[PDB]
Amino acid sequence: NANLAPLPPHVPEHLVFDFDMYNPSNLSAGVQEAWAVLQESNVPDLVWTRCNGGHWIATRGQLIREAYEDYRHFSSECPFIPREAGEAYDFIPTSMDPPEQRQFRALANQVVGMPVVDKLENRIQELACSLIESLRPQGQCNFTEDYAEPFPIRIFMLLAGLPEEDIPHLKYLTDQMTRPDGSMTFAEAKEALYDYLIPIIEQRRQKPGTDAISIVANGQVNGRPITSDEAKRMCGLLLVGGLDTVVNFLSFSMEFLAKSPEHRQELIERPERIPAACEELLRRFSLVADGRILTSDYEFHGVQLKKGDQILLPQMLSGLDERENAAPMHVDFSRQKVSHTTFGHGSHLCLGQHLARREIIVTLKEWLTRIPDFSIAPGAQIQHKSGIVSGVQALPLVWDPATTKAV
Ligand code: HEM
Ligand SMILES: O=C(CCCC[C@@H]1SC[C@@H]2NC(=O)N[C@@H]21)NCCCCCCNC(=O)[C@]12C[C@H]3C[C@H](C[C@H](C3)C1)C2
Ligand SMILES: [K+]
Repeated sequence: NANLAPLPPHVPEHLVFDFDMYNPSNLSAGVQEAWAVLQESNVPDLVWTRCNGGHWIATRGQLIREAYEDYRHFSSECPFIPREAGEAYDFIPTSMDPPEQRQFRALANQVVGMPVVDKLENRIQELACSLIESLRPQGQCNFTEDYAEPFPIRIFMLLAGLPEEDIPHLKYLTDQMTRPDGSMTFAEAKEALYDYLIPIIEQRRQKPGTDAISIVANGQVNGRPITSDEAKRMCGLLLVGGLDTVVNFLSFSMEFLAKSPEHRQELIERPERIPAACEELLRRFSLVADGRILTSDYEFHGVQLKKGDQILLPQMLSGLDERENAAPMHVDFSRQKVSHTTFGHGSHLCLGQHLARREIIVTLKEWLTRIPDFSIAPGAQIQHKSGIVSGVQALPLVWDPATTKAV
């Protein structure tokens, strides 16, 4: 038993492609590369894999977008593979469908959407600068550990009005959930995280301030007050949603720049291209793959899907699709129409996308200004990991500090 689930009778054999989203066979060549094997010409647009309990995978942008739009057939009630993890998952609004999702989404948007971002730009700037300056004269760092991890969690603490001293504890709680070693069930990891949040929400419903947790926990949904349980489930997501996505995305980006002096030089000589370069990086190193559960039997693009079937709808694949972007594996900061679904698509389109772009942009601007020349540490083989949010296990970087400048 290679732990492949028995093929359900409604699934025709010609659609079977046993891709393992947690351990894809081509991983050492890069995680995007490993997933992009689903886009080779003999692979159908929609396939069934017997790995991880058995589930569909939409392999092309067209189908990915369509399924993300159609929440009536493709429900977020069970958004993760394997089924047991999807079933346990209760974060808001990511575990809900419209119409109920819409009210909770509007509340979340108050704490992370556009006007909040335009406002936070300078605390973001300060944080990046102080982290980079602490590393600069060392001539080395573990980028994932020393910059990518501390950065988003500190921004979240700021949004949420949580004290600095809580960072290590909260880092520990979130790592438990998002990088499981198998010592804990997903529901157990969630519970530990909730145990931290339960008291703070209680406190802030009694005595609200103007932080994100206070806005959320005292908000109105469908014309009534939000429950303490709902507030907890939203805060959980606002905490985690901006963590591993940003940590891992920044690591993919920095790994690419470390290996590409010419792309570094382009952005050094033309810093105005940094916003467009962020978008082209978001496409090439897209990293999320969640999904949906069928609400009923449904024929979708010629394939019979059954009520209860899970479907993986990898956000990462759309922008890598040759049918969406010519020469997809190639990074071109002057690509003219960069299409991707890196932030998702449809009713759940990332609410933190504006904050995420500021984090990436500030990072690239501030890093390249201080440390224009860096490389992968000699002889290091960069290891990737695949999953719901794919990523980089560690990123040792080296530079000559004489080539750097303190601003
Ligand atoms: C590179 C960074 C990021 C990526 C790639 C990303 C990706 C995504 C994706 C793909 C979804 C949709 C999931 C689905 O349809 O099931 C999503 C939703 C969400 N994201 Fe992000 N995200 C990022 C950063 C952030 C940040 C910094 C925050 C701030 C807390 C955040 C907050 C949220 C929230 C609240 C939702 C749920 C929206 C809803 O369900 O209506 N994200 N994100
Ligand atoms: O629950 C999981 C998956 C289980 C991984 C273990 C598998 S099972 C068999 C196999 N063998 C092994 O040794 N291991 C594997 N952890 C993954 C992390 C769960 C993260 C939950 C929190 N994140 C979120 O809610 C999200 C929601 C949404 C927006 C953001 C990006 C993405 C979409 C995830 C944040
Ligand atoms: K669920």
